[PDB]
Amino acid sequence: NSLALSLTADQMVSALLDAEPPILYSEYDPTRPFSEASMMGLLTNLADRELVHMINWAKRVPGFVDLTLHDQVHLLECAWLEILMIGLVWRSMEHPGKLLFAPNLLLDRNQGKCVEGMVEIFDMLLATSSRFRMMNLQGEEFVCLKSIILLNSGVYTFEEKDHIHRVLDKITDTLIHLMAKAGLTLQQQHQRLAQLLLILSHIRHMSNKGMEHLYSMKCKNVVPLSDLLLEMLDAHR
Amino acid sequence: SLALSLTADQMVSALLDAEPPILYSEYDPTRPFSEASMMGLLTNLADRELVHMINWAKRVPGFVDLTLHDQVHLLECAWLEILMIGLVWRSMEHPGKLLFAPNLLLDRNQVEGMVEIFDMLLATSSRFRMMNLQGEEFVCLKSIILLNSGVYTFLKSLEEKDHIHRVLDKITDTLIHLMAKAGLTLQQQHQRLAQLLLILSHIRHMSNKGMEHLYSMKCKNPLSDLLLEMLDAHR
Amino acid sequence: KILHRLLQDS
Amino acid sequence: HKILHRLLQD
Ligand SMILES: CC(C)=CCn1nc2c(C(F)(F)F)cccc2c1-c1ccc(O)cc1O
Ligand SMILES: CC(C)=CCn1nc2c(C(F)(F)F)cccc2c1-c1ccc(O)cc1O
Repeated sequence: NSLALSLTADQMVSALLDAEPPILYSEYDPTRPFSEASMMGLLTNLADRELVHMINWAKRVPGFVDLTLHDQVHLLECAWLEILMIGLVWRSMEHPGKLLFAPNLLLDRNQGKCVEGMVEIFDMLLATSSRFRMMNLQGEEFVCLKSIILLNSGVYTFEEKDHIHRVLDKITDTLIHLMAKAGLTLQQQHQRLAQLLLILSHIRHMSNKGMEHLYSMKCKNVVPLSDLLLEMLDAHR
Repeated sequence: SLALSLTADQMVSALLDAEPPILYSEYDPTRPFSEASMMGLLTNLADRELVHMINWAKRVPGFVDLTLHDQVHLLECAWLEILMIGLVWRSMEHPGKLLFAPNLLLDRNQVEGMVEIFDMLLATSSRFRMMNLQGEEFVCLKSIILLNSGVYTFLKSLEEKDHIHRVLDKITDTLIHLMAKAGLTLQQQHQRLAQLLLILSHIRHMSNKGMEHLYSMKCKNPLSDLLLEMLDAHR
Repeated sequence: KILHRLLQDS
Repeated sequence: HKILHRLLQD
């Protein structure tokens, strides 16, 4: 029996909020990246450090620790880029037209154009960001969504499955709880719930497109990829 | 428009009535088939389904209200997702098998690095089965994909995006209406709604993986002119 | 464009 | 033997 299912809605929220990874910085340098090398250099370095925080974050997601080590590995291998991207989109919410990879690294689509096949992904991220903004997405909602991605994205590529789906149900309850607390009507609740979960389909799309692009520069040998990033990437092929 | 004014039961009736037919394949049990031959069957079958899908999309409430260029984009983005959820729905009552056609039932044991996609389609089918997905819910999910999958890859065009979101909220209302009529509690309705919509994330994943495999098959050289154009849209 | 054509048929 | 295997333990 998992502790996750015995948690109340507010306990679930507080657990996720406190498990939140910090916002990392990129290297301090006013040199705005335009070359493919320098931009991807800054992005890989950042992604690599964020991955270590993500791993220790995932272990603090209720129900994740009850999974076998292998299942934990599979879910992270499947979801990591989605988790990075929705984080990026969340951080960039209050910066319209901008992507806040780090507080000292604000990228616009003009810089995305300066790598081949990147601007389309930039535009999708920017659209998701403005979408988050027009919905007035809250932090409590954000952490629920990120947890959903972690548990859902690799669940159909597998009784620990029923466990994941019970935990998934628990998060749904938590999302509804947050909307009820925010004063939303019953109709507004299931409409907003649906709106949030449909964006996950787009997040999945961006991750898949990104994964293709990362495989290219990996085969290109453009930019130095760490062994950890290489292993996460190989899991998708 | 006519879409926004429809009741929930009217939405369901409109969608059920707009359902495309289930086509047959040219599969011959006695004929030997290579990987190229089996693919020929699937490509040919999908190509004929696309024609029905296009006419089906025009009877999805709200879709016709959209500009022609936006109708093209949504179909270009979602066509493989719609085919796949169609396949998964028809395969619901056939565990371990995929019913491409009434005369074409394949298992996992049948080729060219598509087994991974097969197993994902099989898992989704098994998921629908354990959830006991209803036809009224399926047609709603399929219409959601059509309207949602390409809505964020769209300067006066923002009004178009708002209209699509309104219709999407109607379909959500319709889904809830169905689950409430089935006697589900409030908590059960929201949970089931969430479960159904998370499946769309997996359906998007399968489509993207499928589109990758389609690109390589093209460069290997048997695709119709329509399929070729639909494939180029993603690249 | 085939898709563009099949859509506008009536 | 994956790095992720090790990182999920510490
Ligand atoms: C190898 C790397 C840097 C993976 C992370 N990554 N990849 C990205 C691409 C792609 F190269 F795939 F097209 C586009 C936009 C953001 C991308 C990120 C990324 C996302 C979030 C984040 O906090 C940091 C990142 O580098
Ligand atoms: C070029 C073709 C056959 C596109 C449609 N398509 N592609 C598929 C693949 C892939 F080739 F991508 F790996 C795997 C499984 C089913 C696939 C289908 C398909 C789906 C539903 C349907 O009713 C008919 C199909 O051929």
